[PDB]
Amino acid sequence: AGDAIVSFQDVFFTTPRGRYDIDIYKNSIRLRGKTYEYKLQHRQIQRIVSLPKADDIHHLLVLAIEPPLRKGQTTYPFLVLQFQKDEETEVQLNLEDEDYEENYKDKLKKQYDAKTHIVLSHVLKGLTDRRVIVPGEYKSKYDQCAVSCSFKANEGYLYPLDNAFFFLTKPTLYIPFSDVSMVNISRRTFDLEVVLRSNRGSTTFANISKEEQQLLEQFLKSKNLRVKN
Repeated sequence: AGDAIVSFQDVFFTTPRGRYDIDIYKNSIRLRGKTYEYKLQHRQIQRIVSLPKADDIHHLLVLAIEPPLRKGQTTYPFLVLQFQKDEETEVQLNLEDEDYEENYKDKLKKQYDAKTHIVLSHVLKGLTDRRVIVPGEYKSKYDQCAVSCSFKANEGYLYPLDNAFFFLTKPTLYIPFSDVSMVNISRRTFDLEVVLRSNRGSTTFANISKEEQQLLEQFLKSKNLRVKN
């Protein structure tokens, strides 16, 4: 972590399961585990998503990765970083004062003191040129931004974002609304079938409580998708 611009020590990742140092450089990031290290061109980061966990304790960061990270016979297109929602870090950027000027001043702070997730967002945001995708205007029956459901056998939570479906966590799944031909409903509980464009078939999230049906319909159609049953 010598000439790191900045290092985030001992971060808990759930995909891939482990604890990593995140060392950030100008054009790449290195994740540094006890057993594995991966290097990461900033430009491999396609999306940054910042979400609360429907759990009310943690807050997630999720980075979409293309090409995907390797370890080794498995491919990870998503890294999932978990933090305590309220955990904080003070960090000074390790930049010579003048190198901070000729470049990073516009995009980064010299000194941060915020919730760990917001400091890491900001730093990645500013170097990658990405906009952090966050919870939008969706809200469930009990004012949440995710519904409990399943994808295959995997029990989880569906985040209806302003431009995408986002499922957590057993596998993580990101489906942009532009990739959606239409959404179907069908059989307590119901099924949400997300039909892809371009003959890529359809992803079904089963077991959503009927109570959330109405609010999910009004939302998706407020997003101007085609909805039926």
